[PDB]
Amino acid sequence: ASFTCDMCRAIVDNVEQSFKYTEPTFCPNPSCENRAFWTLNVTRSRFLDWQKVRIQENANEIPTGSMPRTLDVILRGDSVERAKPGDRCKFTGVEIVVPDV
Amino acid sequence: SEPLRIIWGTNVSIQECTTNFRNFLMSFKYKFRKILDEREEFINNTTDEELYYIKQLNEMRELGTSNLNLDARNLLAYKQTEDLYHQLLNYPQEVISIMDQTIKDCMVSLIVDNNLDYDLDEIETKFYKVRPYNVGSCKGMRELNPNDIDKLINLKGLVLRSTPVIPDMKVAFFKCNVCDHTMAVEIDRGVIQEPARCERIDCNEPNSMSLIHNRCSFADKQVIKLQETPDFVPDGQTPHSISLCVYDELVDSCRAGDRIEVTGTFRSIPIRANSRQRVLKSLYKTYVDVVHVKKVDLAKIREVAAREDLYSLLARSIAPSIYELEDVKKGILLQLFGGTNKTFRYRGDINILLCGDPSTSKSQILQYVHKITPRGVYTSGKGSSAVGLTAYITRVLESGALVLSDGGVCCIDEFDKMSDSTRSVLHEVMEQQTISIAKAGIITTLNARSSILASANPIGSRYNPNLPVTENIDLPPPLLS
Amino acid sequence: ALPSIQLPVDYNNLFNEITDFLVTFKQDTLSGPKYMAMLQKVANRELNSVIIDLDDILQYQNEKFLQGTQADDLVSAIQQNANHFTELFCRAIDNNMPLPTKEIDYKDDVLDVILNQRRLRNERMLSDRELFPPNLTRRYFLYFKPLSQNAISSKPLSVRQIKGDFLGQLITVRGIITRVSDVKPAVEVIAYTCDQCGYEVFQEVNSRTFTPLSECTSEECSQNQTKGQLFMSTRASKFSAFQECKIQELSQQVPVGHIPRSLNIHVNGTLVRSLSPGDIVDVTGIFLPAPYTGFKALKAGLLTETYLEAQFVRQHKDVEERVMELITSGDVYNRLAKSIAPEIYGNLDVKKALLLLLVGGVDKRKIRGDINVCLMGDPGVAKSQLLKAICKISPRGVYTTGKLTAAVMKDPVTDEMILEGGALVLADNGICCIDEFDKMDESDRTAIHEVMEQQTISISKAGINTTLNARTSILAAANPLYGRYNPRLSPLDNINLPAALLSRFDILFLMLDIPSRDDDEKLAEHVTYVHMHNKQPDLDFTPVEPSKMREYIAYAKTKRPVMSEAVNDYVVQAYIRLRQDSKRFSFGQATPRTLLGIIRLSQALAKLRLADMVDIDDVEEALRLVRVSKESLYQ
Ligand SMILES: Nc1ncnc2c1ncn2[C@@H]1O[C@H](COP(=O)(O)OP(=O)(O)O)[C@@H](O)[C@H]1O
Ligand SMILES: [Zn+2]
Ligand SMILES: [Zn+2]
Ligand SMILES: [Zn+2]
Repeated sequence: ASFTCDMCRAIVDNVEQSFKYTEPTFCPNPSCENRAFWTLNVTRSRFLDWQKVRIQENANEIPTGSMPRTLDVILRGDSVERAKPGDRCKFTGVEIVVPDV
Repeated sequence: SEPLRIIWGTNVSIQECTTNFRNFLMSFKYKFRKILDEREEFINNTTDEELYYIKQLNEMRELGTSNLNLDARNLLAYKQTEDLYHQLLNYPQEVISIMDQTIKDCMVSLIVDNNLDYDLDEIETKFYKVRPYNVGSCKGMRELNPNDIDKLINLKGLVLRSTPVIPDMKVAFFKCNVCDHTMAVEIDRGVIQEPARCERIDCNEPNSMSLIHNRCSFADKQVIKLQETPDFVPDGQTPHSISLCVYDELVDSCRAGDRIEVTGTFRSIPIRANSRQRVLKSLYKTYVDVVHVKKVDLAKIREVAAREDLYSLLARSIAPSIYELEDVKKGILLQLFGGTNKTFRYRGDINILLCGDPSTSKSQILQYVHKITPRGVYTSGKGSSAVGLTAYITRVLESGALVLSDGGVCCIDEFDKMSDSTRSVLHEVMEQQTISIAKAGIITTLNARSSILASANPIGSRYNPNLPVTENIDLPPPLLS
Repeated sequence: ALPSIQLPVDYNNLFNEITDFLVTFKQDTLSGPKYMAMLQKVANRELNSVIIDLDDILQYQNEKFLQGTQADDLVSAIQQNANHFTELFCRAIDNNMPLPTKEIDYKDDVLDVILNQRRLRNERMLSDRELFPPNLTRRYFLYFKPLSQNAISSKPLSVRQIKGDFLGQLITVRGIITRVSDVKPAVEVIAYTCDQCGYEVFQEVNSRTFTPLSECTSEECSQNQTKGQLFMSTRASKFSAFQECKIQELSQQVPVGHIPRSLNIHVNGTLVRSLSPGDIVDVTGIFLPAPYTGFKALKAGLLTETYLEAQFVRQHKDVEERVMELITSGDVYNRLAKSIAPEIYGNLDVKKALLLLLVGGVDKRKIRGDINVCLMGDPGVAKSQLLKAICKISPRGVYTTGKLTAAVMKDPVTDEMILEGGALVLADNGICCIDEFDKMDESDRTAIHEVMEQQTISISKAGINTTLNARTSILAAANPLYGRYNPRLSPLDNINLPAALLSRFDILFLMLDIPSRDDDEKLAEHVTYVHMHNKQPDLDFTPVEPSKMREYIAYAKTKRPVMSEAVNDYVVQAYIRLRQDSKRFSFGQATPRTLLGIIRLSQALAKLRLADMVDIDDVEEALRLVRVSKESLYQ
């Protein structure tokens, strides 16, 4: 992400958003003392594809009288739209934990 | 002169407790328990001279597990921990930590005492937890009172539902934004001991702290809605439900619908009235923090494999109550054995339809084949119809017994009450041995591979053998073929 | 801002009256002060419930009037404002607390050790080289009992008669408790510990909500002004067993054209769990309002709810010598048949079957021991009167209509669905009487097989699958689709019932509305003879005794007789005879399930004669009743 200061039009770029949309705090211009009110640069910022597919365990491994447990799986970059719903499929990657945004 | 430690408000020493349990677990042999359980007249001394717990702790370091099942009645047995038994009935959360630290110290002392060549890293890496059971009389859910707050109880019940695994932090991982110092802090009672600055003196920048969520270390927490068992309920009210919180290794130890005797401390936490406010309601949420969960060769095959009389033996073993219809039980028996799954695919299972009167015993046979089989589901034709027996979209995809019983028997009672959609589903159940649906954007092709046993009902009276019986049966001839 | 007024009630003189009444009063009318003995039992941990009786206070002030002095009308001051007087009586008890006379068991009490360390703190800090709230040390729960037979608390009131002027006063209500919640702990004193100074603080709770303390307010903690964080401890906190239930106005108290209102009853302490759903009770309690906190109190304004803090709860509801008196009376079968439901005439065998429904059969370690009976009769022959009557003799039974089933419903006190028991749940170990068995739902048409076969209610709703307990004997009432009974109509075709239901089921009784002149007269003067005089008529026979059956049938359930082998051989021969009759229009044949039913009838009459063996003539009269059922199948 890239942002511009609303006071002196200074540019802060490569802001990384882990799980929530974040804005820079300290203006890099030492003359300016801005802390809030940063405007996003849509063109300059770099974006990636996102897909959230929801999976459950297969009927072979479901035990007697249990509702199937669910899991959210994030596909980013080239792997978007690779998995269609209702297919037996294997995802290899990272187990992550997400906070309440 | 030595600043000793006391359990809060109890006047109970740490050092006395942690030496009493240590000398107990070194020096408890089972013959003293045999004295104090009044089983002196049935002693087997060769199992009693050896150390009862030192052998178990030597087995735990070899098997690789780090959980010790312990019964508290031995604390009544050995004298020095006798008052410690009352601690288990009074102050559980402290003394349980004292036992598990004593267990880890006993692994350390057992490795360094006999000079066994074992690495200390594998001993000290694993977390040892004590799992006490059989501490006292079983308590009722109705008889639970607020005098049991911060006490250790037993409960008997059944699992209604099981939540998915809940993450709980164990060490919070923090990073400085101006110097990349990665440090770790301890979570205590749900509040993070957040530093105001780095531990490094070089930057010491205030307010630079950030929480890295995925690099924190976690542990498991699962909440189980325990329901009172129907044998001990009063006749006037429904069985009540309680929250039952398992942690770490005990998560997913409890399945759904099983009867369990669970051991844990009874705690009450304040529920928060507003999400962003500190105001707590006067009513308190009660939950049982669980420390233990208690449930509820091939030569024997070869010796009946060599007999020539195994046919009538297994034919009377399946249904001893019903004397006649030995062809029926041998047909059901050959359905339990079945063909092999062939691929290059043809189904190997045989299919049996019982046409008979409801007063003639057939649902007893269906109950017996349900109990005999390893995999198999008994269901009722009047109970489930339409697309209930196959996969149906609910809430996820909750699928029926035709795919959940792979290679097993699906026993359908009152088979005459199948709807037309269910006949159409069953047509590809028998022929294609595979169900397939396309609903809500979900296409699924699920392998059925199931052996079906159906029992049908003729309409009204019993039917004469002069005119053929198949036209009386309401089922379509594509199913009969 | 807060102007002051004067009231003609002195709290200091009333407190002196209470603390003199506690040490003065003694009850010698029954044949040392008894309340001092009760407080001694509190100090010896014998009892946890202290009940102050207002009749004792009225007799005490009457005794003061006999001495010549005058009291300050203490019982009227209790009845006007009992909430402040509860704490006043608690402080009067704490001022007159007796010394313990037995072993203290000091290791169990943590609060004694905490207060010992705090007194050590107080003597050490003030050496110079209230400390605790009174509700923390209270181990007794105080209750009030209203005066009777001596006055507003004495008079029982309906829920609708309770008005806004009755807030703050000790009232008495009559009502049926609809919903009883689970026993939940409610706090009264919260203990916080300071991690730096090592001190404590106690915060009292007298509201539905409370806020926690963040920083310690200790003298040592604030003298050096370290900012120690307070930690809540549930170990030293003071708790109480709180339960909220809903009481409903009785339908006789409801005026014509109105809907009954519900009131909240909160029980605390040792009075918890005595309240039961579906129980008509008298509740004497302090009628207090329930205020909100924060935004709800700001938006709703002066409009405030109310509740009831219950103080006393009253239930509205040799035997062997009476059993022997019934034996020496003679003809227990005919007397117990004709005594049950005295508004009908005749029909003796089906009435004996209605008795034997309540008697029941024996179980085996499993085979069900329940008898089930149906009235497969014409309309207008008093079905629902028999169903209501057979509900009224046998307890733990409910009248139900098939227009039935058990289901957990939403909109409970919690957001989740509560497992509210249906008609089959509350009729367990008892009788369920299902009317209009022809006019009933398909879901119930599934459910009756699991009721008769496995005796459970298996409900899977909202991701919750449970099996509720229904060990229930079934009475059925089924009119046919056409009212008239004809030989041109088949029985199974006329009743339109499925064959599997009757295959499971034992005994159908078909009584018909056949016009006979003498029979219509003998029914007609009886039917109008209940209309001549007040309530029940004269029975022109051995009279009814409605209280007497409910213990005799309990004893009949208590014996559980076991029968011999030659009688079993006769049963085998009779079963062979009925299969030969099944070879011989009603299609309904003898089944092994009907043989089990015949067995159930056999030990039912073994239960009634209090006998250890089943008699042979008893067996042939049971098969005669089977022949009566066959005659019912014909007509
Ligand atoms: N002793 C009696 N014998 C026959 N019928 C009676 C007697 N006493 C009252 N009844 C009538 O029986 C009726 C009960 O009807 P009910 O049998 O419930 O109808 P249905 O069979 O259609 O449900 C009452 O309305 C009452 O008038
Ligand atoms: Zn700027
Ligand atoms: Zn830093
Ligand atoms: Zn402090």
